Amino acid sequence: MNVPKARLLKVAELSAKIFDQNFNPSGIRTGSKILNERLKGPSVASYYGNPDILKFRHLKTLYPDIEFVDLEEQYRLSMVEAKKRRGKGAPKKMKK
Amino acid sequence: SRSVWKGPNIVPLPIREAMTKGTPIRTNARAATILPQFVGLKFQIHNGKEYVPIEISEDMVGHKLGEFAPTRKRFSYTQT
Amino acid sequence: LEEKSLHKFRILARSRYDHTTDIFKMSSDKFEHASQNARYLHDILQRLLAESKDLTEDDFSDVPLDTRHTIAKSLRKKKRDYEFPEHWKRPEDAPKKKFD
Amino acid sequence: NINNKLQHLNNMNNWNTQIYNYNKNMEIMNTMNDKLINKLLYKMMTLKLNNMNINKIIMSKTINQHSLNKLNIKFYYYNNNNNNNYYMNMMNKLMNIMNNNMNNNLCNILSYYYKKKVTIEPIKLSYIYLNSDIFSKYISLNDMDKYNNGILTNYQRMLNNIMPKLNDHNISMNYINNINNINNNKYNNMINLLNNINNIYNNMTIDNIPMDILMYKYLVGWSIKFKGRLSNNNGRTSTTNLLNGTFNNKKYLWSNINNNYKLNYIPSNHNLYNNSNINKNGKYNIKVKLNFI
Amino acid sequence: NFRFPIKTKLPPGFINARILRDNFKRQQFKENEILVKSLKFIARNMNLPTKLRLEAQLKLNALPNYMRSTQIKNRCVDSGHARFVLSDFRLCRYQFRENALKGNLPGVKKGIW
RNA sequence: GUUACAGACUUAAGCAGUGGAGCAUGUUAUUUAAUUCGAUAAUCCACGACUAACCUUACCAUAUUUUGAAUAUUAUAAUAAU
RNA sequence: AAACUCCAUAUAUAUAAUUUUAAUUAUAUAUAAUUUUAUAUUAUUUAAUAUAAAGAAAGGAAUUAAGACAAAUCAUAAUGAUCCUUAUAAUAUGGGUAAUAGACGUGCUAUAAUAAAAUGAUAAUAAAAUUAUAUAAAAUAUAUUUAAUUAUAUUUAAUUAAUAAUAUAAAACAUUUUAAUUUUUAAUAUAUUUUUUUAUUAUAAAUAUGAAUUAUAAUCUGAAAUUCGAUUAUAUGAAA
Repeated sequence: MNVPKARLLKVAELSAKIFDQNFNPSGIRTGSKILNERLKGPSVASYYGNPDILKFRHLKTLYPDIEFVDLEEQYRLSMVEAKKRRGKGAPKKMKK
Repeated sequence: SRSVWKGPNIVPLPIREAMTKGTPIRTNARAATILPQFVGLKFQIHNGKEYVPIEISEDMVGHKLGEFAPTRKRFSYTQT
Repeated sequence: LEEKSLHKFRILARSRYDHTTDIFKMSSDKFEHASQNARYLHDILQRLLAESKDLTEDDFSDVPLDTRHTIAKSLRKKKRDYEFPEHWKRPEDAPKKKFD
Repeated sequence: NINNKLQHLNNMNNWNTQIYNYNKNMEIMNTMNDKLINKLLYKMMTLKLNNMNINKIIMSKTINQHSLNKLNIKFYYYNNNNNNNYYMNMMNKLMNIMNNNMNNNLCNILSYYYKKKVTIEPIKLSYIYLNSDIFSKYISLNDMDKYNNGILTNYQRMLNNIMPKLNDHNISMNYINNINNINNNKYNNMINLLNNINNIYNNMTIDNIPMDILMYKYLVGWSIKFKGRLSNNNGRTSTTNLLNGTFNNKKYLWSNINNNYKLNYIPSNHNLYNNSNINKNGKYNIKVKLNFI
Repeated sequence: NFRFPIKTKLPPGFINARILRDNFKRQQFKENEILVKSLKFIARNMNLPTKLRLEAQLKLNALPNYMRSTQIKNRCVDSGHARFVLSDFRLCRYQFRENALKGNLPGVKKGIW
């Protein structure tokens, strides 16, 4: 490396001049670790809580004539009714 | 945040009004470099269930609020 | 680019320029639509050409061309520079064309 | 000498959700929607005609077929003279809510879920026994009481009494012989030219080849097991298997064709599924497996 | 009002209280991530004065827990499990095996090789 | 504590190890406000856990919520609108 | 059960304009062996043991039946029954899961010479795998005087993958060392061992192994390492 460091830094600055390059000769924290953070952010939103489904039921504002049956819901209702009948249902919520 | 830079830890505290009467400010947060600026008062530190009352010292500097507030109790014995 | 400017471009291009292939390659991944990225590279190359073809500030001829990146790249590259010795090549040993 | 594309199944079919996305993380999201979508579609198999009856339309698991160009989610459907003709009924109306109903239909709203062309393609069937999954389903939904206690002798018998014990050995031999004859005919025609396609294999056309080459078709042996709390008097389990016919293809035993494994764990010919339904006694799982040569 | 401080849609498919908590954090952090990044850059740039920086470091500590991703744990989208959660299928050591073996996951079967 | 075969790491070799030290672990016993819960011969014990600072988390202390995560019903009023 | 199956192996065809270059490859396909042929002893119509001779010929994986152990799971999920709805349901902050007399199981690192450590830039030599919830190369600054190595910090080249990055594989091989070891040296001379020889005087059970461990400073990540993470430098150097 028989080359003046000043010239070397000048070249680095020249690259900083050519390709939009951050020149940090000082080496002082520029927060660039954050400035360079251009990675995907709503990645979690892309999946997980992606909102766009027709929760079973949904079906009754568009297709009206058809009398559909949600089976799991019906079963649950039947179970609730059975519980009510045999005294094993559920005490009322204090409306406080 | 243990570093020469980013020093140290700012935990929002009623120190201001506390600095008046000195009211042991229930600093439940228990997670901050003992501020080296005010460095001086009295407060209780939530040890999981109870906030232990302590004041400021000539040792309590970098030491974090928690380092002075013990949580688990001491061990004991076998069966007999 | 001409000699002086050619060398200066390589000095300005730095790692982007591969001396072994003598090719200057760069990529753009900063804007939403690729069209904006394409214009970005066009401007960057035009900028480099303008600076390289003007040694008023510095010729950069004194600066030795950096090839460290390509040196490490060549280490990654796995090629066979050794071929069967020409003196070992013996046509008389090889059978002649056999007619059917 | 080669498994006709028609014979061997595609590995794509082995996967319920058929889609490939360089944007892998994205594709995970894609499949996620598929299964949840499958559930919603399923719930939409219920029917009503005024506190009269619920003609459950039996449905096969969504065979999601996603391919850039468009989406082709497909499922086989099953349900129970001079009336159904002049008036369409529920099922036909279901076909309507799918694609026939211009914009108010399903496939349409569906597009807002996959940013492509949603085309639902159901396929009707005439034999609840044709689809292993569907088989378990009907048994797990319609039957219920008919087995909740014991397996009604005739019910059991009817179950054991479906296909005429199709002789796999004989069927395999005939199929193998047919393949050899077709190959020999082509070989002879080729030799006649070896010494235009017209003569390249004349006498071979959409007749002696397209169906004789089909392999999986004959339910050689079928096994259905009622496993779970299916005993009113016995809290304990009551796994009741109904093994029928055999579970091996003799074509692979002595022919160029070799057995392939769906998902490299279950042979292609072997198809099986269990529809877990909760009985009043307790939840149960009816596993049904079909050899289907 | 709404159970969560800010009203949120409900995660499609399997819903769990732990999933709801994680989903709530995901929704909140997603929007706050930009602010989180802005203020942290502030606090960490020595090129600034201590006070402006401090003011910021402090606000962060004050920012609600939901404004964090370290708090978001990978949880099976189908079974609501946060243990042994492969992220390629966003599932779990079982729902995977199950879906993969059943064929629910296309191109995913058994490593017979 | 039975006549005779055969099989495999079953034993005899052989090599490397454990038991002996320190540490990391999982556990029992115990403590604690809590040390969540599960497995505990062979098949429990770097096992459920592919990672516990918070979150995860299930547990303890302290505050706080009560149609709440739905589905279906009863009514009043703001929002897109053919 | 076997067989088909998957990896893997031999060959053969097709593809790659040999700049995604690894054509010693990558696949799609086809064939192949659960090897065969021949003689000679034995036996009794034809199997075993030897011999040759033809071929590349050789493995692993997956699949673990019925039943039983009322084996494990109601904490993957789901569901019956039963128990609570102002609390056995939901949220925030802090704490806990990391507590320790003893005991067990499994590892790791160990106790030095048929073995450990520096060093080796015409970079000796690999497969498998990753990289749009990113990898992060060259350099550049410091720790430190050169330089290299090692660890962080500055800036992000290229690559979203047979392209570029993690990443020059390391052990082996060579040379140099190495406590006890007085097997050493270092001052002499001694000499056809010279990196060595010989004569004389000197050179009083944990080491230069071991890194448990303890202080201080520094760095990563994230609001936040305090109970409680990781890394390094200077120190410490138990046990074995």
